[PDB]
Amino acid sequence: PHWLLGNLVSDFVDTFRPTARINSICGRCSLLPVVNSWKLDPATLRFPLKGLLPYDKDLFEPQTALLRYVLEQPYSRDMVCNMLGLNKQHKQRCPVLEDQLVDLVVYAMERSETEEKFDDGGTSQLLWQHLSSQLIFFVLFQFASFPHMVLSLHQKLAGRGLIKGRDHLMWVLLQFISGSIQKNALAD
Amino acid sequence: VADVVFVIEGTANLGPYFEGLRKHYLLPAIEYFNGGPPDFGGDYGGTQYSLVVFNTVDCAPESYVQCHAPTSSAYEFVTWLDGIKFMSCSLIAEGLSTALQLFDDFKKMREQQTHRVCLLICNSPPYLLPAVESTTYSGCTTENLVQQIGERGIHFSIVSPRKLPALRLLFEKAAPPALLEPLQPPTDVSQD
Amino acid sequence: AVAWLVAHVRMLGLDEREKSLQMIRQLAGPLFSENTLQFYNERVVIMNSILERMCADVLQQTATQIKFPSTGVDTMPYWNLLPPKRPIKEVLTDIFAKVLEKGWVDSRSIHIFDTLLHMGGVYWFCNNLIKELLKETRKEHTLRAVELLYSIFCLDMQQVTLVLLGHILPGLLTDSSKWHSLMDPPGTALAKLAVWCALSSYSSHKGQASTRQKKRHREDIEDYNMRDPLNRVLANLFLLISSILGSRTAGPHTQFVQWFMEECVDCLEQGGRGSVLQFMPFTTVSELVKVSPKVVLAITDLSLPLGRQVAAKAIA
Amino acid sequence: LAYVCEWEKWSKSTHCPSVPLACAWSCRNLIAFTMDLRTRMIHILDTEHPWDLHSIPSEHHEAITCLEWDQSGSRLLSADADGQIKCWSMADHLANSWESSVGSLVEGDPIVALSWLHNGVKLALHVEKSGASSFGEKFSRVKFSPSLTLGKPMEGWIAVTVSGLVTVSLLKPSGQVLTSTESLCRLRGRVALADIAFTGGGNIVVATADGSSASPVQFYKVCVSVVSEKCRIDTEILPSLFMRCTTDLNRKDKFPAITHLKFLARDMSEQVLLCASSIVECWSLRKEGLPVNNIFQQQPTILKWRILSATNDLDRVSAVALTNTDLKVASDTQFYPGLGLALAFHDGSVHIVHRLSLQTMAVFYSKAMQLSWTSLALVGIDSHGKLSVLRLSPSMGHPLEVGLALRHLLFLLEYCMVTGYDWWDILLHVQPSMVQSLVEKLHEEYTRQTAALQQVLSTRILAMKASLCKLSRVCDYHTKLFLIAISSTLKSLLRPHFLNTPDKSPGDRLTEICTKITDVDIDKVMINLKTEEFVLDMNTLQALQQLLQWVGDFVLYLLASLPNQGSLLRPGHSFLRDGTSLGMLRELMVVIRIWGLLKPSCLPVYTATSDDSMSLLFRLLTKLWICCRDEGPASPASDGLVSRLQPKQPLRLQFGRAPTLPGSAATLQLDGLARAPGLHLGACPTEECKACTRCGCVTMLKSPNRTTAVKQWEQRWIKNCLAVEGRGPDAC
Repeated sequence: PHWLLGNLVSDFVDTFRPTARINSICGRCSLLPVVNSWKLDPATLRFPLKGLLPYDKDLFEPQTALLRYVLEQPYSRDMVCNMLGLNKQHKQRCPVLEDQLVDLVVYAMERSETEEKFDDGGTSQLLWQHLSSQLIFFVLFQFASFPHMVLSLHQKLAGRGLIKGRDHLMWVLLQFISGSIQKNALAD
Repeated sequence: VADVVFVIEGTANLGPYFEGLRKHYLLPAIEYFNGGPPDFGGDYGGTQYSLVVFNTVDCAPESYVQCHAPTSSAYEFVTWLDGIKFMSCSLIAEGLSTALQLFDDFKKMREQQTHRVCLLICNSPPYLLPAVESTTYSGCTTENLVQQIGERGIHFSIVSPRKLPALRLLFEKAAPPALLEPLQPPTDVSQD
Repeated sequence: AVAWLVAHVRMLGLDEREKSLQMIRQLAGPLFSENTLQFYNERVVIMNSILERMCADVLQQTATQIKFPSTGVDTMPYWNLLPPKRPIKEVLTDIFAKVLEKGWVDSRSIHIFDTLLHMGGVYWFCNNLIKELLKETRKEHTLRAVELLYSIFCLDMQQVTLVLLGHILPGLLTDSSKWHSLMDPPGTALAKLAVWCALSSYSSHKGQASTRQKKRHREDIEDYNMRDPLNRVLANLFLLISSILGSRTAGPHTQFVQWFMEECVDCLEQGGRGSVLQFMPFTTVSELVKVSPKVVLAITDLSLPLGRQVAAKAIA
Repeated sequence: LAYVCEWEKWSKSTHCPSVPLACAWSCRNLIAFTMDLRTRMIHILDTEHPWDLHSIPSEHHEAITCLEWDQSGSRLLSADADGQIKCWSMADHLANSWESSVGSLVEGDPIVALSWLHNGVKLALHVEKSGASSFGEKFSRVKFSPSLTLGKPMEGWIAVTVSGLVTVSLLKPSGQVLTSTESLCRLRGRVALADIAFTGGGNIVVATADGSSASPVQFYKVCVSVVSEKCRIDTEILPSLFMRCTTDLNRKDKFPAITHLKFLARDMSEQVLLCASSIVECWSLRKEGLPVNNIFQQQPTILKWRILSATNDLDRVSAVALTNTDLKVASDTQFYPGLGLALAFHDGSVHIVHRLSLQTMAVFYSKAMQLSWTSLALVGIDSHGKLSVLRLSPSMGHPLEVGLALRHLLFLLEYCMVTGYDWWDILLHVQPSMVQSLVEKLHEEYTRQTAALQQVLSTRILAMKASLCKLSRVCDYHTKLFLIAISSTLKSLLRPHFLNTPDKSPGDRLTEICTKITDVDIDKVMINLKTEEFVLDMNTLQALQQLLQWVGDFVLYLLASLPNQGSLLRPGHSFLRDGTSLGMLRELMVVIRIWGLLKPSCLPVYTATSDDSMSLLFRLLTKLWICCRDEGPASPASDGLVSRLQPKQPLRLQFGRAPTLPGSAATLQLDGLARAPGLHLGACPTEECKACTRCGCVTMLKSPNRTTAVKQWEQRWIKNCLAVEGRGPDAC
């Protein structure tokens, strides 16, 4: 705020913050019980509604953790389409979701690159394949600025994550290019 | 395969003329090795090559090399051909020796025995006393060329500009013929 | 054995014969084979093992692991704990971020901060501190941050605080680029921190720490009664305050020094002694009152005729 | 006492406590002058014309360390390492233009600036003395593994995190690519060190932690060349050591703060008592086996450091260790700064004295500094506040040895010539009386014992001649050398610049034989040799009106000034009795004549009767040529006939030159401002109308050249011009 202005506005926001604190709800842990007008539904990377002065950015930063948790579970396509999407065929706008999906794919690759689940010690590969399938079925805005995938790969290249993930990376890329072969062109 | 390499040194000698030389001989030849200037796939396919263009020794007290071109994917090469600065003797002996050493380490490392081929063009008249000063090689420009020709039958041809200086005669000291026979008013042939 | 293993670590480390010697020493060799007339070797072996373990850490890390001669419950938890293949740009993202939302000094990370401090330099230390501090843009969190910072800044109060002040306050008042920062109430919090550490340092202080007693050999003239480093720094900062009180440009810094003078009010305080031989504090307090009774009373040390002047001036 | 500046409006900056300083360049323009006026930007200033001090804004805080590597204008920009090395190459060396080739060391503050390309050439001066070695064995270079080669020597800005405590990674050498990696570096460490890049092998090593307080030195034998787009920096633990000085039961407070090294990583250790204290030290790496005995009746190779020299002194700041010579040579009679070591005294004068002696040298009785160069002329940046530089006497020792002195001077000048570095032995050389003998002996030795490198060192040796004769009196031969150089360059460029049609022999080779032709009637020999194959293109009519006027006005000035030996100057303006140059200019005139026959817009006399003067001009110049080729006459009927001056005399010729620093013997002090008095397209107009690019030798031409097709000249002069260290720019 204005330099030549006093700390009056600061102390006013201070004495007003307990109001919004009393009006706060929770830490937004997790809300994904449904399997199908609704709770926990943000419009554009922002859940809060009131224009008050709440506490620190813990509720100002988008709830990336929530979408992160819900995306890994199958059948979430309809859920995320209802909670964030609208007119999937008449409202193509390519929202900020590209960063979310890039981070999810990076996490998936890292979990796959990390000893390959102790050399196929468990069934993490199954969850990885399911998440990849969901992302491929959600190929409507994925190649919005397609170089996003290259940027995510460059970011995952740190720490030399090409030990064992490479096979899974090629596999998920094959899945995606098969789901979008006749649709897009080779230019992208 | 078609593993050919291109080396030029006439940058300091002729800057503007280099553009026409490129657009008349190298740019059409570049389409023989590429489906079109965009990017494009580039990897260890054997067909990769180098790109060596430097200057003479007179205006160079602290700098001789700034090259970086492992593969260039047959695109970055022609990309930086146009985007290069410019600047008597030519000191092409040093560049020739470096290219020779590079071809040697390629043949010793990139084997498959591999029918190495190369072309070299330099509009500037070369003459210098030092030869390598960096490796076992030691001699002169004449010694360098007779070494590059006689000791090993490295396929090399020289399509010089229409102007001819007093160097072609002395450049016939190599037992393998320089093969300046492809002198035809028709345009650049793809592969004679 | 440990001393010579360290000495051989100070060598080329290509032989590692002392490594095998230490390994044999940690082995089960003395398993009551000979006629050990001790009757207490059991506890003696435990003391020897823990003593071997506490030192030679460089050998215990750079070489193969020992055969576990400790047989205890939990070794020393306090250690390096610094991620090797990561930069230093994590002290705020791993400690300062958490402790801000936390309610204490995170005793675990205290040792880490000690290592970072006695490892790097106080200058960039306090620089990144105030940088992270200038991020809340809300009075309550800035206050909490500065409160907890004053606490974590302890164990090196006097010299670290002197250097911190004499670097950041001139480093902010010198130009207008840094005036951008002090405009925020974080500036007032920083002023409070400054006066607090100054008043604590001026008073009697023992300051006996591990990484301080062995690291208390430096040299500084500050390019600025008696000739004391702390007193010299105090006079320097007072002179810089008086200079910043100058005219021809004033957006943030007059308010900053106003907050400074206000927070300077404190019982049993003795700062700004203002020696009466050739010193500026007289005209400094005159101009400060010429900007309510705090400085008018502070300058009134002993009702000397010097103080009578500033008294008459404050009377107006 | 001389060559010292001051700043009127600036003062001691009472607000800021202090700041460390550092700057050095092994090439031309060796002054950078880190400072803070009254967070401040970085400055750049040259050794000549130091009035026009320049600076440029930085992009970080406190500007803590910068050090270039080669003649290519560059820096480091440490303290979070933003804005790394780059080139300038635009019009001059007065604009940074830091490219995006920077490595973002997040929250760092290193003090390392190193990783040069290769080792310095070796000098067997004491043995060879350049008698008849022809610079072969007198100045050679041992084979050295290039740092990070890939048959091409690459280069990076690898350093050590001073503020950090682990390692440096993520090198992006000259490719603008990311190429991300990671290093461990012994998994532990705490550093307040200074780095030593070049060691014996082609590798890097470094070790220092805190100072004399403890004794840790984490020597890291590292290698980076492993595979494309990756690095595997090793952490080999070399034998650690320290300064035994702390063994004194008297005191232990030493705590060094410099610990500088040199490019020879075996023969120095700059640990020194640096309390409020002074005690220099020096160690070695004398390898020796251990006396394995006393264990019984009767790889042993190990390394244990040895002490070399140490004593108690009184000094605070060091300057530099040693572009020095080689060791293992009994250089007793040698007094030049071979491995010369300097060190600054806190109290005024500087007592620079080499290692292992420490006794004394010439001091000439009446913050941070560094060694400018081999020439003993330091910089006055001592701990005295915001003070400007200063000069010192380059006297190499107490006694005098004129013969040996001039010998050393010629040796170092020949070294500078063969290495192609900058020269500032101005203050070192004796008065210009001997210089004449020196320069003639030098030219004789160069021409005789070239043996054939003369064909590539002619320009260098002529620039050397010009530079040395500039300061003195003999300015006539100076301007003569300038004009000779420029016309020779022009002619040598124009000769093979003909896009003619092929013939029995080469066009240039056929044109060279014009020397073997009659004296008069050019009209015959011109067609007798060749006339058709001389045209290159229709758009060539830009040289006659712009540059061809130069040679015409030049030969006319030579003609008119010939029969005036009665002037109060034996050579007058110039004499040019070489003969060969005259034939060269005659060839130039015949080729411009055939050009005029090919196109009527040639370079005329510009005065009167412009539309057959060229004929009589050619005749007269050929007359003088024949009358002066083989030890001919000089400035009698020839003089009488050339004494006729037709209405064609032009004037106002450039005669390009620049001022200098005539500090003869006692004192010449200059300020920072208000300096105290002491092509052919103009280059000296009345009003300014362009960027007005400046130059040192003769040029003083436009920066973009404002033309369309003269790009040949511009291209040939893109880089530094003839000795163009003073190739600067100036507004207004």
